Amino acid sequence: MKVLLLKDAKEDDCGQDPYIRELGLYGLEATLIPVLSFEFLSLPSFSEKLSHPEDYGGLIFTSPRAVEAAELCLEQNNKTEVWERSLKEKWNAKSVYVVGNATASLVSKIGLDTEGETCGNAEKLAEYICSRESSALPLLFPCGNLKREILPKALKDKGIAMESITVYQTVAHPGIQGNLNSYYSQQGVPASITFFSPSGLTYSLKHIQELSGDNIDQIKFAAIGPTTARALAAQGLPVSCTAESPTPQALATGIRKALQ
Repeated sequence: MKVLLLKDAKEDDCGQDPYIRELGLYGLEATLIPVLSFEFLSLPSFSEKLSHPEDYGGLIFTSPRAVEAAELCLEQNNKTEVWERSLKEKWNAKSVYVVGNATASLVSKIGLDTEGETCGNAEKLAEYICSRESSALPLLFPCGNLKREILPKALKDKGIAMESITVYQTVAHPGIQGNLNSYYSQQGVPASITFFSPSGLTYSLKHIQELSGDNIDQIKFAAIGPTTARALAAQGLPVSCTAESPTPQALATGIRKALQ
């Protein structure tokens, strides 16, 4: 029995995506089609702000995408020398805040000082920043699309100066239609499709409908968690399985029972 995972991205745990590998333990042939992609934005502007630390009180990074954008805007605008020559240490004398273990690793990688997050998430960082005095110069926050960011309003509500710059945006993976086309043409309608977020559902459901035609009723739809399940229900799809926890093991258990 073939199963399809529509997940944000293919992960790599010692050579394989752990969700696909786990299903494989049980004779379940799983395929992953990614539903999220990203694009970088405003890197020249970001390079200019980076080259003027005297105008800022510090930096906030909450995503590896933003640190990647930093690396990228330095290379592209000829500021690599200067970063290593007169920027890195200038910015390191200021305050550098990080959320995310992956973010923190990259922050270490470009020189800034580091010692990881010490914030588990945006809301806890916001509390930490607001419990202390702040600089009269704004904190620079290279970020994602403003609609998903909560830091800008959390800090401003407590009087903290900040300047946000969107340097990456999350988008529907532009291969979804083609990848689903190829899968169904080669493999046929899958026994099960698992969604990993409401977004993924939004970006892929119409194509799944068109490809599945009237066989959609035979597909066992699975959700990695209740929020995703609720999004499934909202589109009126029956939820055959909701993983008890969002892990490869709990998904495989679910899919296996649903397919018995």
